[PDB]
Amino acid sequence: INNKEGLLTALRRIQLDINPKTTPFSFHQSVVASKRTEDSIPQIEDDLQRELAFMNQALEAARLGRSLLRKEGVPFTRPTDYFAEMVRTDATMEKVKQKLIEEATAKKAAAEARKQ
Amino acid sequence: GHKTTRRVLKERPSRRKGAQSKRTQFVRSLIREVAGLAPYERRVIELLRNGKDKRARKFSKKKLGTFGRAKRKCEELQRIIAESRRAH
Amino acid sequence: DRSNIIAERKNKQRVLVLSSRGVTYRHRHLLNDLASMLPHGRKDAKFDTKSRLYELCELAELYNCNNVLFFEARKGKDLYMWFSKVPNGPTVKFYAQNLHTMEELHFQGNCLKGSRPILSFDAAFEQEPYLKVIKELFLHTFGVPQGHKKSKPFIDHVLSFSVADGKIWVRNYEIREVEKVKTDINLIEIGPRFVLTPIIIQEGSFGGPILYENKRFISP
Amino acid sequence: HFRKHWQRRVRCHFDQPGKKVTRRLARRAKAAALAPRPVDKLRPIVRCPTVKYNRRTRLGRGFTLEELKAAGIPRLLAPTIGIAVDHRRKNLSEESLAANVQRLKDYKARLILFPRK
Amino acid sequence: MVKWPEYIRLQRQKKILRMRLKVPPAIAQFQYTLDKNLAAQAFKLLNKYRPETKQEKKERLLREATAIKEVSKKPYTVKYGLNHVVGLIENKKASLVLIANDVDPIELVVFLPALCRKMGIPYAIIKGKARLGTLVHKKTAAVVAITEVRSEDKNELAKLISAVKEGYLEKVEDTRKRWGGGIMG
Amino acid sequence: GALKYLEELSKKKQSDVVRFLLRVRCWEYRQLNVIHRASRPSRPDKARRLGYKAKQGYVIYRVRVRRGGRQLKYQRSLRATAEERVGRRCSNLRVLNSYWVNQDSTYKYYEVILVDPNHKAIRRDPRINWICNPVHKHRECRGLTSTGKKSRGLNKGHRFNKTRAGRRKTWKRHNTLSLWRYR
Amino acid sequence: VLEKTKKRLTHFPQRKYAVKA
Amino acid sequence: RELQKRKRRSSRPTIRMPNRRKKALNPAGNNIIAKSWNKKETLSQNYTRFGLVAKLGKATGGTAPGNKALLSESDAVPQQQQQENHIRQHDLELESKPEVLRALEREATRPVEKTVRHQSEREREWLQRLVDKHGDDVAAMARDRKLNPYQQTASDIKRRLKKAGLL
Amino acid sequence: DTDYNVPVNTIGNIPLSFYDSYPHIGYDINGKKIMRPALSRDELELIRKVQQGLIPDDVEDPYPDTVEWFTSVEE
RNA sequence: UUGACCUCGGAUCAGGUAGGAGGACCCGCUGAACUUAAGCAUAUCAAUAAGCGGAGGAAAAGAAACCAACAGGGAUUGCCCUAGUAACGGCGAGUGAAGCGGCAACAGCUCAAAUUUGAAAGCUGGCUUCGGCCCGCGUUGUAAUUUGGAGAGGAUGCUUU
RNA sequence: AAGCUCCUUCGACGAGUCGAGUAGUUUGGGAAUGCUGCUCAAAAUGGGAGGUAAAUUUCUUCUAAAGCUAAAUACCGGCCA
Repeated sequence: INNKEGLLTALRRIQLDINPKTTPFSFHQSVVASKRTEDSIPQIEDDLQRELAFMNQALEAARLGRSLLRKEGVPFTRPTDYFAEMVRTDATMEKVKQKLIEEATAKKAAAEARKQ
Repeated sequence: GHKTTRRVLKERPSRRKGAQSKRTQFVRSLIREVAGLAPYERRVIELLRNGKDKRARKFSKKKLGTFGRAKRKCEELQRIIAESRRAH
Repeated sequence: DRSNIIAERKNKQRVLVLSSRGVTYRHRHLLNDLASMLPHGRKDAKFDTKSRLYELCELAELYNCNNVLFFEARKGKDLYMWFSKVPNGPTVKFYAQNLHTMEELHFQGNCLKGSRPILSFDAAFEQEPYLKVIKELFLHTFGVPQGHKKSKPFIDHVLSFSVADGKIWVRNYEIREVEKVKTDINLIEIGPRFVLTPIIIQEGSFGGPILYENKRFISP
Repeated sequence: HFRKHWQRRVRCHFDQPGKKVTRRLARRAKAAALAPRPVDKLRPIVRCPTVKYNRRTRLGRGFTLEELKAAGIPRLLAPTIGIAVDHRRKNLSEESLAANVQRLKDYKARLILFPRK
Repeated sequence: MVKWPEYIRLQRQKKILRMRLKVPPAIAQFQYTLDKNLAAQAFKLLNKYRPETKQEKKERLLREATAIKEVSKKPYTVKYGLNHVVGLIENKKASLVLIANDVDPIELVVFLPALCRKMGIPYAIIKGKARLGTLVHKKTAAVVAITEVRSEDKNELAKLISAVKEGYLEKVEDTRKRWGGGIMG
Repeated sequence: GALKYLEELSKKKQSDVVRFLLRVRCWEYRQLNVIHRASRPSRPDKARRLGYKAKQGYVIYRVRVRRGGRQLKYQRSLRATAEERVGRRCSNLRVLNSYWVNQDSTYKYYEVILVDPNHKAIRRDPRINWICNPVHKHRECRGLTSTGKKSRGLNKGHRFNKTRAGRRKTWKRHNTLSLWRYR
Repeated sequence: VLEKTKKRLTHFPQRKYAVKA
Repeated sequence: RELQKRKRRSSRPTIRMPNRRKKALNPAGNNIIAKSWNKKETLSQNYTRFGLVAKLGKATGGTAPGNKALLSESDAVPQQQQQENHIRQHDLELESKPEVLRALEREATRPVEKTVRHQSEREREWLQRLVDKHGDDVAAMARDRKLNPYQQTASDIKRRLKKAGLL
Repeated sequence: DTDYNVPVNTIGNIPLSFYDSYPHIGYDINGKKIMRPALSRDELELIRKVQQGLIPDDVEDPYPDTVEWFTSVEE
């Protein structure tokens, strides 16, 4: 069932004020895309087109959020002097560097074998 | 699926293998008073006598391992507090 | 003032991240990876299945939380996600279909911890009341408030919500800054790639009348 | 699938007819011990559990106490007169009860019970 | 100097440990025992109501057998045995309970004073399980109980009950709740 | 009668009475021999529910076992080690059962109920004389006590698929190539 | 044997019977 | 193998085991089945010739020809067509052909004696003393504490009197 | 709670091997730089041993008086 | 002064029992490496070999804290198919079950938690003229009764030794 | 001595054990597949395991921490054939 007016009133019971004339952008930190993300994806099964459509939506969000934070003056650029902890341990990034260097020497070894 | 006439079954004597018996409740209550309390139960009871129920439940959960066991222990110690005040 | 938020107007939001008893390694890894993104979230595990559903509100009252993110596991294979406002707000039950945690080694991107993320919604999140309620619960759950000290001060990630068929596909992307050729940013994906099929939206905290029911869901 | 030392664990069956002879002689020994009695006990008709085999029926382990009481056979006499008893099974329906009760009265109609002495 | 044997040292150190630790009240209540006079009165009554030995039982049974070859009331005896006495206390059949103070697995008797207090049966702690044993013709007896008696000394039993409930129960009433032992000083 | 109360008391092992009694006994047992004869069970409710009878032919033996690992963990339980050590000291007895009585920082103490199979009071009793049969020689060495039954995974269900009838017998059954006469 | 087993075997022994074809 | 080589060169005799089986393969005795059991016939053929059933279970293979041994409702009640709270416990009340079958029926149907249980001398003396004081008032005999120490119910004493023939 | 006293240096578990060369030790919430600021003795010994085996120091009163909350009422 | 109890010992006291062998099969503990992956370390080999402890004619397991979702099954064991399926895996090498279904064989029981309490009714030894006499064990519990798809106690009337 | 029936009477079921955290080991098996070691340590209309998106954990099915038991099964050894 879709008791729509119930969903609107429940939202009203739990809504916070989101209005750019009243609350600043940093409060919600929420930006909604104009494009509906159903026309950019013709079929669901191909991963590349779906991922680039999601990429387009998040790039739109990142650009508009960057513009609003530049208008706000809140710091955005993480500088190189700031060292903090990592989301996954530096063993994991050692592993992902390890596969990147491994496939790099695999590709260059294939190229050298074709040269030899 | 298939249609069959369900029967009413004989009452299982294995049902409620815990205790609805009054004698085991009597023995459990008497032993509690005679034996005393565990140190963690005494800490929970000294938190409950001070009104700090949230800390008591967190301490019980931490030292028991489950929120249900913590709830049961906190209710038991609150009951002990109630009868201790009634005797006082 | 023990609110742990230093701002003009405080967005007092607290999340309780919880998992059921029969969760898998994948569900537990998704729990650890998602709860790492929330400073105002607390992690506990192994909620009792036979216990009533509203007892989750009592567990949240203990930790002064007004949001619960529950990881219900069925058969040791199926993951259901409960997003609920604790005292009297609505409940959204979801089914998680395809999981790709942060431990997966092909993503090549990463972001800070408590950086206030840009919550990227879809244009269907306003053109339907049920997606509006989901949108605002996602804002109140995934959104880090202003003055919460455990937050990082420099933002570097945007969390992506997109509706494609009838489900909500969620992603996360890391800002990387490159100078423009005579600066712009590109995204590198970090972590959880997972899809949320809507099942039901209730009015009560974990009970109450059914407001939205999805009559398309085909259970595993 | 010969990765392990399968040579030390090959079981041949050249003793299949000899084991069949042994089994038949064991049945003959059971007949010699229980001379007028059948060598087997009476077992109930039960339905196969799953939906795949729900249509067919087979032999069970032993008769339910309600089935024995409804057929007029006391519980303690039943194992001593060739009927198998299973205290775990329940009837759950009026259609397995009637079938196994009919089986028990059919067994009673064709039984020659001898006095104790 | 000289060396003592090991088990004697274990005995004396178990003495000092059991008397100088902070003993819980359920165990510390057993250090308060009946006096000499009240124990003598109680044992006079219980010696009036001793059970029969094996020789007297076979002798009596032979007497009935030959009387049948060629009328009684219910026998009244001191009731003994731990589980039997506990069942008598729980069913409020016992009138007076005497508990020994040196039961080596003391768990077998720690709940007994509280149980007698709960069901309302007068109790007293006596010195010696071997004394209770001599009464019932056994080596030891953890607890004995008297339930009912012959008419000619019912009054005496009643007085004895009152005696303990005036002579032992109120002298124990405040110290039955307190921890015992300690080296303060 | 009293054994119900003792069972309820044994279920509160950190209460004041039981904690006090456990500490005093641990001190005494620590200063005794490693494997020593116990005149009577310290936990009569527990011994009685495990089959101990106050009859000639029944013996209690207290034993201390060093606790901790063997990061290679000993897959043998400390309770199984206790029964084996007692079974060698009393090589003429059959191990009936055993139970935890105490634990210290470095030892875990257990009491082992043993039965004499040559006593006439045991050989005449149809409830215990099954242990007189020679198939019950050293049950603790073959995993035939309670700890042995638990450690071998001898339970019913899908969780115990590879161990419910014996792990090595199941492995030999699954690794046997059966070739019939008519193939 | 035990007394319970002896009582059961005394009053409910294995019987002689025959099922006719 | 070394042992077997040793016995081959040893003068010690080879101890021959007789073929003693644990279980006999043929019934024996002076009963009906023993005198009609053919040792050269199988179980199924013997039970066919007797006229009895050998196996009560489901048939498990093909059999030889002539095997004969390997076998209103006001309240909707499925059991009311099955009819013909206490039942007799120690027996059942059951209500051309081969000769063994007829012999088995004959020996199973023949009349038997009962060995009626008598009463002890002291029980007869007790019932006699009970009659000499009250006569027929079984309620008074139950009330009597002196002559009826075990406080038995008047129905039990009446049954014992009827068994004694003292009414 | 385990978050009642949350630090104002906004890091977790990296060691101090980071930020040693730099004069600071991290940022803060707003984004400003946080500078580095700079009878007989043997029997009593046995009694004290077994007593130290039985001292609960986490409770204010380890040895309270027994309150008869159950045995005060008579059956 | 004397006598119990408890605990710990001695005796070339009386009656017994264990050790060693064998170990094809069986029950446990402990536990590799070569090899394969055309290299190799995860994996495999293999929960194998060697080593240690313990039985029998079989052992082990065993009368559901089971399977199942059914119109339900009904202790354990083994054969057939399930099935190279599910599941797990440098998703490579590969590893790899179980329920149901057909069959062989079928068998069920003993305790603890009860007060015999109008009667320790139970048992090991020694002495024997062998029939019944003593010491001891045991009330901190030996018999009888009962074992949760049960049971007890009264009443009741039949049926059993 | 025993079975059954009836009921204005009763009906006791195994704890350093489940379980939680953690380290090994093992398995096709993170409801950790099982086991073990360390720390903490239960319940009583209880506990265990499953079914189910279905509106809240509805329902289903069993009783762990005591024990015995033949047969069908294995067998390079023993007494033979």
